[PDB]
Order: sequence, then structure tokens, then C-alpha cells
Amino acid sequence: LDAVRKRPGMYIGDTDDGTGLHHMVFEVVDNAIDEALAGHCKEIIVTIHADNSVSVQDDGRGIPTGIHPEEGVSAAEVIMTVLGVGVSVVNALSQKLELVIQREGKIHRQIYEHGVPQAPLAVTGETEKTGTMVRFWPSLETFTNVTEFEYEILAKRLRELSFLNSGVSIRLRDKRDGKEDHFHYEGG
Amino acid sequence: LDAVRKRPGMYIGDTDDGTGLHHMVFEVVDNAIDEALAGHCKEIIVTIHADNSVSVQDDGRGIPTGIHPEEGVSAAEVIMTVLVGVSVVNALSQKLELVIQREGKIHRQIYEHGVPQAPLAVTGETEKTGTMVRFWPSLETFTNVTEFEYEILAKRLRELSFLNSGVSIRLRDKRDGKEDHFHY
Ligand SMILES: Nc1nc2ccccc2[nH]1
Ligand SMILES: Oc1ccccc1Cl
Ligand SMILES: Oc1ccccc1Cl
Repeated sequence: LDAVRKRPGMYIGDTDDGTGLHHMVFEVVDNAIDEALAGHCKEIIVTIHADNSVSVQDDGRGIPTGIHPEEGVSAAEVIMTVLGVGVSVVNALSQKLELVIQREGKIHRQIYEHGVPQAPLAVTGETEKTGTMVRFWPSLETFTNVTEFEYEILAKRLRELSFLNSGVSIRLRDKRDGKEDHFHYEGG
Repeated sequence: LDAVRKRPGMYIGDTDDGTGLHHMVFEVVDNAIDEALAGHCKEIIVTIHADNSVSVQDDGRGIPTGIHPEEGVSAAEVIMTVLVGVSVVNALSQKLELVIQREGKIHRQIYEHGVPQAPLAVTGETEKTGTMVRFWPSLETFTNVTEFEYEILAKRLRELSFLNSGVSIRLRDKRDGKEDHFHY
């Protein structure tokens, strides 16, 4: 990840005007949609939290959790720490990132700070559901000037995406003012 | 450097009891001595600053500044960013200032958590030669014991002065004005 940290603008875009900031959300959304479109009648939920973090949930299969034979860490950690631009770029430029994977009847949790895992991916409990949740806090050391998520930039993009992803339910939630949208195109 | 950031304790030592914190200084000093023991009447100055940073100055030849043919960046940057070594210290420092005097030129570079902020750059002229590294330990890594104890540094630098007989070692505390000069 040091290549991304050295020149953030090359990977995410302009880190001052707010375009790069919103590309962080859209990069995570692209991966969640990729997963959701591969399943049956899946759903993604994008939530803007009151602390200006954004979470993206899907109810797909979950990011693989088994140990990568070569790397010697969970497949999820390899995806988060090895260099669409990739979710690893979002991880590298986030001061905090929370990963929650529900898979094979088990809840897996891991926390990152500036791309560095604070502990190995850990099975913390049990679940009947499946899916992946990524919540990230953009790094205020990288993202300057424009540091808050505009609802309409996310809402407009998710509406456009809905028509290219048939059968995928897309929900947007703003916990700052309670505003919410539901985009669900069922064509084809 | 992510391997170091992931498990700081395995590279520098215990990051809670003050052991690792002081090892950060000793790692930089090892390189400075190494350098300086390849020459003759060299001196190393270790300074504890009021803002809880430590600087190590030497009057050696200076770390090589030219572009590394394989890596495509300055040889100094390769030393600070590739794998114990000063790269470990760089990785676990929230800020690190590098100043190299070599071949008639002063070179400067700043790092934050091991990430270079710009390329090694010529900032002026000089008759002198040497290397200076000033680092601010990351308080995200180093907990409980965050401030440098003078006597922990003094003890180790004394031991080093006997082993490295030709090298002068000065220790300076800018918080309370305390100082020592170890030379065998
Ligand atoms: N605050 C902060 N910024 C960082 C950048 C890279 C790795 C660790 C870091 N901690
Ligand atoms: O399904 C997910 C969700 C977020 C990031 C990456 C993946 Cl694969
Ligand atoms: O002489 C040197 C060399 C490497 C790191 C620090 C110093 Cl002071």
C-alpha cells in the first residue's frame, strides 16, 4: 500500500475538491454491486453516518475468509492490503476501516487504520445471514478542503447504477438528517 | 513497511513499557556509529528535544543521495523505506526529518509514518559532511511510556563509547539542560 500512500491523487483522484472523497464510496459500491449482481435478489445499503463515515452493506456470499496459502493471512486481508482501483486503495486512504463478513454461519470482524490491520480477521460469533459490510472513515490527513459527504452526489450515482444492475436493491440512508432513497430496477 | 506497522513489537520491542521507545534511538545510533566507524575522528550528537523528538547527528560522509538504479528513487529513500534498520524507526515515527550533507550540497526529506512527503531534494550548499535524522515517535504505536528517559539513553551510549573507541558521543537534553560527553 505504500505506493498509494506516496501519491494518493494517482489512485483515488483529486483529494482537495471532493471528487476523490466520493470516489472512495463509489469504489466500495462497485465491489458490493459486483457481488450483489452475481447473487439472486440481493440488496446493498449505503449509509452516511453522523460522524461522516460511510458504510456499504451487501447480503451476498461474503468476502472469502480462509488463509491465503502464499500470503499467510485471510483472503479478506489480502484483498484489503494488496494493490476499478480496488478496495485496498480505500483502505489505505481511510484513517479507520471496519470490515464485517458473514459467511459459513460465522461473523468475521477486522479493524484497519490507514490500511494497517489492528488484528487478524477473527470469528467473533454466529449468524444465519451472509454478506459483507465495509465502513470507512476517510483520512483527514489525505482528504482536505472538502471532507463531508454530499447526499445528492451519492444519490444521483446510485440511481444511474440501478438501471445497469437489474434485480439489485440499492438503499441510501443519511443518518445526519434522516433522508433515505430506494433504487430498485427490475428490468430484463 | 506494512509488515513493521502490522506488528511493531516484533521489530522494535515492547511498545508499552518504554523498551521499544528507547530502541528507536539505539537503532538510529547504530547506523550513525556504523557510518562513523568507517572513518576516524567522528562525533555523534544525540539530542532529546522539548517536543519529545530525538535527533541523531553525525559528521560522517553522508548517506548516498544518488538515484538507486533498481528502485528509481534516492538511495537514502531506499534505506528509509525498505527492510533491524532505520526503516523500522521511520515506519513507527509519526514524523521523521532527514538532512544529508554530501558532495557540497545539503539534502532534505520529510517522512510521516514512513511515507515520504516529497523526493530527497537539494536545499543549499555546505562545506560540511554528515547525516542528521530527527524522529517523532508515533503515539499511536508507543503507549504508557511515551517520554524519553535521559539515563536509559546515557547508559547505552556509554557502553557504545567503550566499544567504539574512536567515536565521540554527546548526549544533550533540551528539556532540563542536562548533558554528557562519552569518549574513550
Ligand atoms: N496517523 C497515521 N497516518 C498514517 C499513515 C500511514 C500509516 C499509519 C498512519 N497513522
Ligand atoms: O462485497 C464486498 C463489499 C465491499 C467491498 C468488497 C466486497 Cl467484495
Ligand atoms: O549516519 C547515519 C546513517 C543512517 C542513519 C542515520 C545516520 Cl545519523
